Amino acid sequence: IKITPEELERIAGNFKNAAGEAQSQINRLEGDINSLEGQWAGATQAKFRGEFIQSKQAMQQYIPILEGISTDLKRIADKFR
Amino acid sequence: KITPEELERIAGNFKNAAGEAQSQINRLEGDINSLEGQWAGATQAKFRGEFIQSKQAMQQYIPILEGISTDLKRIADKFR
Repeated sequence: IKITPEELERIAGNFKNAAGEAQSQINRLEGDINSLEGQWAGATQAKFRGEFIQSKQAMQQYIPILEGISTDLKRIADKFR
Repeated sequence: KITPEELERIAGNFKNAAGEAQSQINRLEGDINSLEGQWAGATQAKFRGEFIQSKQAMQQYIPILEGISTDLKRIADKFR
């Protein structure tokens, strides 16, 4: 087949949606973490130990992946110029 | 060992990385959009390459992004 700018616009929209949904969940999780700061004392610490481990591992590994995306897209956008 | 404070700074960098990705897709989409008016008269040949490349880049990363959402969502759900 052959690709039109209209076709890419549709895919781009899906990309924005996928990226925005990720942003959404990051904000949701950071809010959760943030709300714990005031009460990070006794039983609270033990209760959320697992979630904290999971959160650290996921966020840490997803950072450079996100950075690879923006780097790739930047270079491609640069090309269009 | 892990505090909400350290998770906060990590989360901050994560927000930044995702935000920068969203910035670049906005850039690229703006470029695509601008091509539509002069498309019919343009010479597609020299655009084919970057079209194919940009299509691949987006298509391969969309499901990765969605997976990230679903994973973070499950984690944030444990918080309820």
